[PDB]
Amino acid sequence: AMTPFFWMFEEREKMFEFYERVSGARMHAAYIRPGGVHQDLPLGLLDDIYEFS
Amino acid sequence: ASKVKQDMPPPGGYGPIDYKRNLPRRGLSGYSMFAVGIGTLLFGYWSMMKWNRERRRLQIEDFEARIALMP
Repeated sequence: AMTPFFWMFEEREKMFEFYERVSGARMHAAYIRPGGVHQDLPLGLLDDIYEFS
Repeated sequence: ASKVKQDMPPPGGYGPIDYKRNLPRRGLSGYSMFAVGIGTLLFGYWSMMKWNRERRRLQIEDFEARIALMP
């Protein structure tokens, strides 16, 4: 098919932007730790997640 | 002095988020599609009938001209 690959990898890039904003890394974030999470969400992250979803 | 300030949802929450599958049905019955196909076929048949009869008459005219010229 090969067309939906691009169509949905655009959305995958947006979710990678979410990953990078929350941890500074696009894929291997290492955000979830055995005590919780490393850092709190930036002040404008929830609004952008709502806009994407 | 300053109060707690961190990433929180706005008061009243967020707006609704659509998630249900939405594949609309555009709309034309199978009977209608078959009827349209048959109608265009019949119209083409009639047009070609008229044109082919005219072509037969034109060919007869050309043959008559040739026959007149032959001797």
